Amino acid sequence: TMKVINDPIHGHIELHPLLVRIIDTPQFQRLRYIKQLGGGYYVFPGASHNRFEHSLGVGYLAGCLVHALGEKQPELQISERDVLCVQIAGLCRNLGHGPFSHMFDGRFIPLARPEVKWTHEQGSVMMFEHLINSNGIKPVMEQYGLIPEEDICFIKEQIVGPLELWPYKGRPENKSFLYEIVSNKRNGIDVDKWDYFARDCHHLGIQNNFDYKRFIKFARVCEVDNELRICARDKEVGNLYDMFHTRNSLHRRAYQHKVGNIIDTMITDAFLKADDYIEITGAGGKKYRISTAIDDMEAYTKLTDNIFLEILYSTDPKLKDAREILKQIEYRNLFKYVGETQPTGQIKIKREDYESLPKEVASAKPKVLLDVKLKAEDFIVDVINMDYGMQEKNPIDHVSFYCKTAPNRAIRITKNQVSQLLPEKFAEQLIRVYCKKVDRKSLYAARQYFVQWCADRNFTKPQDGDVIAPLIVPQKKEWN
Amino acid sequence: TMKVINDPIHGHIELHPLLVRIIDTPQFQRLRYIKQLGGGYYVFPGASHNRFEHSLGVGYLAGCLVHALGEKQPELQISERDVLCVQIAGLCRNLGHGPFSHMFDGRFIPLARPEVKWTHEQGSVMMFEHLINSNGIKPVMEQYGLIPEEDICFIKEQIVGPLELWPYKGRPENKSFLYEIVSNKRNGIDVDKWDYFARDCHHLGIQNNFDYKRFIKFARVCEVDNELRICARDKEVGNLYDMFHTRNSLHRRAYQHKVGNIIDTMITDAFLKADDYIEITGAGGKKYRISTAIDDMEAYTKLTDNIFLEILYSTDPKLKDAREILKQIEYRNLFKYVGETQPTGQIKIKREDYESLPKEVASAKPKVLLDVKLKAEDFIVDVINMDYGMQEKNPIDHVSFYCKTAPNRAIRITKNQVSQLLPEKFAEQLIRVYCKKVDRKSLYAARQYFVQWCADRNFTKPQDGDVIAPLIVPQKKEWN
Amino acid sequence: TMKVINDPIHGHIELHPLLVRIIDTPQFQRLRYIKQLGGGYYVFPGASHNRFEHSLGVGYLAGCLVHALGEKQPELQISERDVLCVQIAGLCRNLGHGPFSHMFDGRFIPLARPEVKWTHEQGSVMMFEHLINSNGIKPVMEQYGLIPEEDICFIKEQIVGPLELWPYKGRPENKSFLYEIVSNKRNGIDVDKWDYFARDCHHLGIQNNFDYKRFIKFARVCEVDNELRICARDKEVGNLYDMFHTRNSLHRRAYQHKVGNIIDTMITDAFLKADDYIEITGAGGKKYRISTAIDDMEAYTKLTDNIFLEILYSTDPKLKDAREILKQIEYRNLFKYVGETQPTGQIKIKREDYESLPKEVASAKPKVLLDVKLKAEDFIVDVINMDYGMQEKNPIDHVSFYCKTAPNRAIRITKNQVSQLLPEKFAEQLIRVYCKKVDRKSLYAARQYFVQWCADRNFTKPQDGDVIAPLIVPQKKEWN
Amino acid sequence: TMKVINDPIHGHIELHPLLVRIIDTPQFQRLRYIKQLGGGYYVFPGASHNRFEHSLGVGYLAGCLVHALGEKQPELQISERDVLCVQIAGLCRNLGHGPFSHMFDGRFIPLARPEVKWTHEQGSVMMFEHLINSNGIKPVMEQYGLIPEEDICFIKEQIVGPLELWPYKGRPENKSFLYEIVSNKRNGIDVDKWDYFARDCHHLGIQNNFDYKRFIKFARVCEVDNELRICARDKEVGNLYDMFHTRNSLHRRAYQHKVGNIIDTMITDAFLKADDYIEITGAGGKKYRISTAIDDMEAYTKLTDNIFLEILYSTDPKLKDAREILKQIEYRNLFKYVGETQPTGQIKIKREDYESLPKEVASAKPKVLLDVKLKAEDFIVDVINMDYGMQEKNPIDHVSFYCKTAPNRAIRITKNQVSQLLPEKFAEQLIRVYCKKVDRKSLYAARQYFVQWCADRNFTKPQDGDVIAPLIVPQKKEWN
Ligand SMILES: Nc1nc2c(ncn2[C@H]2C[C@H](O)[C@@H](COP(=O)(O)OP(=O)(O)OP(=O)(O)O)O2)c(=O)[nH]1
Ligand SMILES: Nc1nc2c(ncn2[C@H]2C[C@H](O)[C@@H](COP(=O)(O)OP(=O)(O)OP(=O)(O)O)O2)c(=O)[nH]1
Ligand SMILES: Nc1nc2c(ncn2[C@H]2C[C@H](O)[C@@H](COP(=O)(O)OP(=O)(O)OP(=O)(O)O)O2)c(=O)[nH]1
Ligand SMILES: Nc1nc2c(ncn2[C@H]2C[C@H](O)[C@@H](COP(=O)(O)OP(=O)(O)OP(=O)(O)O)O2)c(=O)[nH]1
Ligand SMILES: [Mg+2]
Ligand SMILES: [Mg+2]
Ligand SMILES: [Mg+2]
Ligand SMILES: [Mg+2]
Repeated sequence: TMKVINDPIHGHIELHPLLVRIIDTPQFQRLRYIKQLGGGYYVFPGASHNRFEHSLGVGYLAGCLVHALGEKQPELQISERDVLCVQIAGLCRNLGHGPFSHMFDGRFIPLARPEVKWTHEQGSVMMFEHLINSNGIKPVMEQYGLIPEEDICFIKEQIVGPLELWPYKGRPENKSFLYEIVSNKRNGIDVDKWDYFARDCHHLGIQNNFDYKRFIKFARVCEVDNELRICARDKEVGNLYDMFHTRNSLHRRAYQHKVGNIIDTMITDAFLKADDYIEITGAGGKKYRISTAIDDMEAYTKLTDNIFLEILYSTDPKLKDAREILKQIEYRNLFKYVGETQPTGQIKIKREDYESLPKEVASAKPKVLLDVKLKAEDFIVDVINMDYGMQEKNPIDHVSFYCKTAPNRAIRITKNQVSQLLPEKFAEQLIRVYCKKVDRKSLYAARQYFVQWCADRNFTKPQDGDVIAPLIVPQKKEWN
Repeated sequence: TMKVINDPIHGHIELHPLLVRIIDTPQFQRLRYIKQLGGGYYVFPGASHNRFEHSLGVGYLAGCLVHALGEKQPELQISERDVLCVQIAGLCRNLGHGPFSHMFDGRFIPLARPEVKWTHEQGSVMMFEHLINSNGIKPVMEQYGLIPEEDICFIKEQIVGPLELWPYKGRPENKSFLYEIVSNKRNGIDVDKWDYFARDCHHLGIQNNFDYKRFIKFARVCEVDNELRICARDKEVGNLYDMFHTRNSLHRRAYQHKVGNIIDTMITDAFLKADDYIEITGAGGKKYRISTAIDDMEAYTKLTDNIFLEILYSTDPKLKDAREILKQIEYRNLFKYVGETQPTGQIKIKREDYESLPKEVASAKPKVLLDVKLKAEDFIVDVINMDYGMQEKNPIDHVSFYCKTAPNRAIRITKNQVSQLLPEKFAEQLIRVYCKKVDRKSLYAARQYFVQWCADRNFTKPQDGDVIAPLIVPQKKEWN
Repeated sequence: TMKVINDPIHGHIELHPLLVRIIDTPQFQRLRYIKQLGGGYYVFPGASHNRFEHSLGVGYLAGCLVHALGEKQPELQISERDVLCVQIAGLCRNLGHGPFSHMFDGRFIPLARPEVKWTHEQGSVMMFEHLINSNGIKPVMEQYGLIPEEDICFIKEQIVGPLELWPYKGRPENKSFLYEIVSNKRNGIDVDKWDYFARDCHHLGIQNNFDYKRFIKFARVCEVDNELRICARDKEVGNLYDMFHTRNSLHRRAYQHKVGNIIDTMITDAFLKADDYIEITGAGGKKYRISTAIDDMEAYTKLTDNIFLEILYSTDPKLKDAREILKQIEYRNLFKYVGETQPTGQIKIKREDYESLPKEVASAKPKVLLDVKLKAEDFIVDVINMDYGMQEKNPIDHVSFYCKTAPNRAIRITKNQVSQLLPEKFAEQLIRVYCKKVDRKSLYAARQYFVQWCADRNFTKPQDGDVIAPLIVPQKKEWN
Repeated sequence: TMKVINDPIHGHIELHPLLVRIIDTPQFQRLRYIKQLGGGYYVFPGASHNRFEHSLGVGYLAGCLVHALGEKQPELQISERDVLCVQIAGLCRNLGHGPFSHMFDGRFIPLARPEVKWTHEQGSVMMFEHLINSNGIKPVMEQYGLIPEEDICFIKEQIVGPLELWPYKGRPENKSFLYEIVSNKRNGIDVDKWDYFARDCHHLGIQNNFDYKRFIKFARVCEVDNELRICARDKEVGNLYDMFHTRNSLHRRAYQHKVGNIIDTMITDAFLKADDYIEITGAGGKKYRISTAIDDMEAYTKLTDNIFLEILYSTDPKLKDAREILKQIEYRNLFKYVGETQPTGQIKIKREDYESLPKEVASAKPKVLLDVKLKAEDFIVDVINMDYGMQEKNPIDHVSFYCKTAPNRAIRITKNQVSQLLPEKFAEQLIRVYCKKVDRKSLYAARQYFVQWCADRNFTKPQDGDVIAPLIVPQKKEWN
């Protein structure tokens, strides 16, 4: 009442007792045991940080922004009840994360449970509900002036969007700007991003191109289309674009690091192999698989990065195959990266097609002499979609600006007004190919398959293609 | 033996005694009295740093890179003599800078001496010669194993390019890579840039996305077209593009800051007004103007940021007009910024046309009722060319890469291979308009003139145009 | 060739392949799963870093120092074989650490196994041997020019001192300075400290008073008493004292943080409760307790922070008591801190007396009316010894200096020469008292017991004593 | 409304328009032309920062603390008028500084004008009055709710203490805590210190021992002796001591750097030589010396670091001696540092003492064979007093603390309660000796004079004494 926590990114963070009550629960504390960057820690030893510290940061920044708007614009009638709700959403948006974070909902669940559609945000809402009910938080909310029925809705809406005009039941259109702060559905500019840019750079040893503190200073609320929305100062438009650039740097350099991804792939492989044999106790003593733990929050509370070690230390013969894979990670005996390429023209690769791609690479017949012949099962093909968070769309088209001369009047800024250099399209795809067989002979073969395949599909020439496949590259005139 | 200097960017820098001898001279120490960012200090109070500290940083980094290549590749046969020559060029490349740095050669000299063609690099070569001769350095160079005739040529060549087939007399083609380090004519990737990105961000409070230390680690020398050149690792290509992005961020945010530029303009105005009256004593007691001090290095040694204060504290009635302008800077009564716009389509603006542009803006007739009428003299129009340092050209097309699989074999990477998102053209122009009359009524008028002019010229719509000129904007269809 | 690892403290670290081979093993990778600061992470959310990253840092710095001495002093005849051996010791010095680091050897093992005398360094030597033998490293050592018999001895000796005139068989007296780098028995000034000062501050959000990079620049090897030792430049003496100040600041603020220590205590409690029931498989399928895992390295490889979760998620009724304690940690239902005090005059507290101390506090009869009566079992008393690493001794008396005027002649600098302000003794004791019963009534009682006990024992007055025990404090004249 | 300034230490600083009006004046802007660390810049190239940026930082922090207290304790009845007054005092505390900062009032004025007693704080008060009157600020103060008569008094009192039972007319005793923030007379803990610790380390490349942000969080106002005073939390006592430690590190390492001080001395020498010949115009066209410029604020406004260059570029024969000294600085031909020593026992050196000391060193007869004989005029002796800002006194004895258990009740914490290690006395004296004759023969002689003198006076043995005076050191038994 009220507690101070020291954060290496933000310094000294003040937390309201209600917030601290939420934090001090198994459901929140679970976050301590999940790595923010998953397998990236294996590539970047600095990235040891967990979801928990990030969540504090997100909660803190959400507080900063909402308070700043209140001081600048008292007419907005922001209340402490409003501030706490926004901060709670900030703290709890990452609650739903599974072991190794994005690996879990990004790779494992889709392969393990194709029938189901699941996301960590869906998990965060379920976990939040479980957190409140199991630990008697509603009385505490009431004690500090929150109205649980309205406010819990409001918190969940911030995390996951409308639960099903104005589509939100948590707050009226008058308070629309509040929905922008923690997870920005409209344009993706939100405090969650700011904390992780700063936190990940700090731990990775990389550097950030976006200043979040500056953005808060120049933020204003203006009426847009009978909605009150956060508006950025016109000057700051370049800085917004920088934010997205920074995001893409990080994703290319770290989140989508080629080796880091392969490790995530291998961990997923082990999980699939262990999935039937692992048993996690849920509410009522019911037993769940790693894949089905998402169905019961009590089970899910106990599901964390720890599973990795549980599998690794297991003596059970049923788990032997899963155990071997993790062991290969420890020895650094990884699947081998062959190459990266890009689709040409307007072509994009559909999700359905992903399964067929390894077969496609094996099918290519390079015009070369090969000692050994690879198989579709031997290859791994990873497709990565890089974008400004709106897929093809430009997020800044969806941002609102104001000018120094008339702060109250919102305006729109087109891409042409900022720069002619900026891209026509804001999304592109990367294709990475790996070979499961690591022998020198197998690797040489894989390169030939890969470069031929790139040529066959009219994909962009690999950068090292001249060196890895000198015989294959001359055949394609376009490559020269 | 070695002196150690502590640098906030680089930590502890070791300097060879020969280097220290060069540093401890009037000509080098002059750099202490010239602000790195000129008028930017008035916008950014952190940017108090001077050319001197930057030069040390450049010298140090040059040493780092050349040493690294020597340790990695002893076959290159790099010698200490080579190392010292590269470092001396690094230290002395900024020697030529005038008061307020780029303002002096960027703005003042062109207006004061249109007939002459001058650059600070020209000045650095002249100043270096003067430094060596006045302080008896050549014996010291010999004492440490340098051959002055060959080496002084080599140093000057690094600073300013060939002094007029291999075009350099300082070193043979086998040593070509050395010419890449301090000033890179071919692609602009050099240590001078790296130090200032780091140093300027540190002092400004901004942050950058280029890691120079990483670049050194991955640098290699490979044969390219019967030349030995520094080559980047293929992976690092994204980081190279990031370096240029970072450079553009800095330029937009700081080097070309709208208010900082206006102050530079005002300072230049004062210099022009004072130019006839100020006298600087040169060799033999000859007297020079601020504008002609570049002709005599002895005069130029004494020409620094100090001139600004000399004018400001002057009691001479002849200097009164110049003095007033500087006084207005102190009071913060500055010329007022009206707007920024961009040319469209094919159109580009030639240097010769610059004089014409203020008259053009006055000539526009808005079609809105105006209390007051402005004149060409009233306006200032500043044209800024933003590029990747190669004008229209893409610098990465002029970079050489190597691959992990064959470190010795250099390769070329096209833009398509890196990204589809990257720009088709790498240069653009910004037009900024300022009004000399600062009253509210004049400022309103200037905006109308400006927006109408943009419409007339088919320039891009100003971002705040709707707010500043609501009546003018509807007329242009293209702006809707 | 060399692998590069990016470290947020050190930037880009180059690792020799022999080093990488050692790193990529279960035994080394185990370090990924042990928190550097143990329970401190629960107090400091930034301190998520593990032993693994710290070990890389130690290895890197060891390399730096040895290389620097080689470059500065070729006459020392340092070899690559020497460099690799020093680096291997640096990397493997932390190999022996148990779950939660110092908690394990600091608290758990002494309570669980009073008969045995054990330290993590002893463990590191055993683990290193196990690592080499299990993974066939000796051939690899031979391949890179190491002599395993001589060099393995050398490595172990650096870690743990002489394995039992010159007492070391790993290297002769001419190479004595090498033994100073990784673990300094004489002074405690070593690279292991430097990395953790920088790494812990970075993660904790604290700041560091010692510059290790500067120290390396000014380090020299000189003959001292017929031994070659690393010597500091005379100027740097103040910085050395600062290093120790920094160490103390960290220890009081973070390593010995009152809440962090209590968490470590609780975790230890849980371990003791679980010890009989947990079974860890060792070599030959033998089964070990948490306490006995140190006897078998195969068992020990699998013993990590993971145990904490294993206990927490356990359904076994035998583990219920242990499980509850960890659950209380999650809810933040911790033992409560009562006060800190210091012994006065001659007095110091012997290790044997520690068992007695809780009873002593319960025995005190404060002159205040108490509704509830506490028992010896209710109290926890923690005795912490704070010193400059030499107990009562001043470490700088055991440092050798050289002067700019004669860099080869070692000299000695007394405390009086540096400062009159420096402490007469370099060691002191802190006593912290906690209450296991957390109710408000119990806590009030515990404070009265504690302050009375301080008065009885003639200990220093608690800082908050006037407020927590207003009735007790007037009785002691010395306090009033 | 608010202007935003970007500060590398503090990030984005909001400034009230009233504050901006004050800032945008010749009197404030003058601070841009005075180096914070004076001659230190010549030793540390990073330390290019000026008083101006520091002042903004002080103003900003003052605002932070006063706002924080208001939010935490509304009962205090702090008003915007109060906040602005405190900020104005923060901004203007450094207004009085002369060229090269402490050199000017520390060295030059005492030598030039021994009759007068002057400090920069006196200057700041005079300058502030001049700033307000010349630029018509009072109406602006009135416009924003200040009462000039009361508030100007309040501002001056904060800067310089009582202008002549409650001694202040600017605010009543209930508002006593406000006087603590900008300049703390009673204990020296104030925002001015916090900004410079952070700013100087950042520029220097050194690092901080004190967290100011944390201190603000834990600051509270409590009644002490019928006064309301800022009180620190009991826990933070160690950190307070650390703040003073940090201050001493900086002073020994940088502010009192031996070479930096000598440069300051040389600059002072030049000033004294130039003093009669330089003329600075004052109000009404009156002419002043450098030494008498402090008498007229109009003259003083134009007196800055620029003077150094004015002397250096002067052609006047009268200035030739002054000019030569500055030229010697450029060439790095400095007076040579001989040694440092300390007085022993109770002995202390009085200010009157200083003039005699060079003669005393010349008088010593080492009786070692000497080629040359030095004279009193040849030596320079610099006496430096290092303390916790209270001379002999412990500042923490003059701090007030509160406890978590009773936040409203202030308490006192004695040195014995924090640590037994802390010193009994908090002040010590350093004596540095320099020789004006730089030749090798002269330098050897000076060392002998110096070490003999240390022996004669029973001063502490110099650290390098054994090496510099091997014959002299054996004579003193106490040293051996
Ligand atoms: N930077 C810094 N952080 C600290 C220091 N001491 C503690 N911390 C960190 C640890 C926590 O994340 C945060 C708050 O810790 P505290 O020690 O102030 O809280 P604690 O609950 O132990 O004390 P309290 O309950 O108020 O008596 O600050 C310090 O001296 N410096
Ligand atoms: N600071 C920084 N670190 C990076 C970047 N990319 C990777 N790293 C880190 C991750 C690793 O700790 C270390 C080396 O990563 P690399 O991708 O350069 O090595 P990798 O083995 O993946 O590639 P290679 O075997 O050289 O093809 O540097 C980057 O752009 N910036
Ligand atoms: N978990 C935990 N860690 C501690 C404690 N005391 C110190 N540490 C941490 C601080 C450093 O990050 C690390 C240093 O341990 P090492 O075995 O590497 O060095 P050593 O034990 O010699 O510590 P020292 O040299 O005295 O700092 O241990 C403690 O009570 N608990
Ligand atoms: N970190 C950072 N600082 C900036 C940037 N642009 C400007 N600054 C600094 C320079 C100043 O100290 C401060 C404010 O400069 P601005 O350009 O934001 O204000 P200005 O008065 O020029 O614009 P205004 O009159 O409000 O339209 O922030 C930026 O993009 N990043
Ligand atoms: Mg020196
Ligand atoms: Mg690799
Ligand atoms: Mg402005
Ligand atoms: Mg002070």
